[PDB]
Amino acid sequence: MIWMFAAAAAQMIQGGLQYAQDAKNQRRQKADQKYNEAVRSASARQITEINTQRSVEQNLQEVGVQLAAAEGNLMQNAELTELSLDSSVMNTVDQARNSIREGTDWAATGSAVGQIGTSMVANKL
Amino acid sequence: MIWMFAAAAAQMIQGGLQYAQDAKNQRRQADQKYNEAVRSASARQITEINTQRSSVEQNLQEVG
Amino acid sequence: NTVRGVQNTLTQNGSGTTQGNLNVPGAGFVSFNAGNSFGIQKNVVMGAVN
Amino acid sequence: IGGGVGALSKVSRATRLAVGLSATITPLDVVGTSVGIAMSAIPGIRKVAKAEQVQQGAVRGG
Repeated sequence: MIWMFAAAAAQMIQGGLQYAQDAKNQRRQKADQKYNEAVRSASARQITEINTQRSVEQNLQEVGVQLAAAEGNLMQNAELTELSLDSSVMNTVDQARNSIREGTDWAATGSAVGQIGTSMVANKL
Repeated sequence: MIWMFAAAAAQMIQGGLQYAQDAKNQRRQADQKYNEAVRSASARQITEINTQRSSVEQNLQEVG
Repeated sequence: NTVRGVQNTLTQNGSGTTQGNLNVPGAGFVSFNAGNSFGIQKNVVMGAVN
Repeated sequence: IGGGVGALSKVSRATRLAVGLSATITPLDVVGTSVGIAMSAIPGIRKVAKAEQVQQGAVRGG
């Protein structure tokens, strides 16, 4: 339908006119203009003065910062556990642990805690 | 499989769009003369600022 | 024909592997095979057992 | 007969190869034997098979 594009055509008319009118200006003329642009750098320098010079929300920002720090710490620590399979130090460690912990079924261990569940504090207070 | 490259494709879509925008941004430009001076001046200030800004753990270093 | 027959045995007629696992209370994880003779895809067979 | 990509070149190369190899002890005998071979290979024929035997053989692959 022709009548749907009336507004688009009306807006597009303006683009064509000034495209031709800008070209005509240049043909009618230049060194003095260049000098002014260079002086404009002073405004950039003036704007360069300011540029050169350059209770739940608080808890949330602190939480974010500490979370990032903890992630970094864990990432840095994992490097030795990665090589544990051939590092000699991890043979002294994991031996000290066993010596200080005088057929363990892990599945059995979990069920004991699960059965107590969410009444832990209630059953001890 | 075709469905294990979906993340890579989605991330790679954004590369093409930016590549097209730069062409238009450069084509819409003699403002380059004004543009260059800003960097030419800021570089000196940045360089000046940078220039202005310019037990066992001890026995081990001594041993080394 | 022999090459294709060997390839079919290797890939199992193109249906893929069928090894799986189960969660049994107390006993923990155990092995489970989802193969069947009717052609039901793995994740659909594992639906009813869960 | 015709239609190939070059006929003289192949013949003029085959003659040189036949002369060279003889340096089956004379150039004529090399030409004669080259065709005796390449034609004596007994061909194989297809035959129906029992399904079970073939599946057993294929299973010993993989």
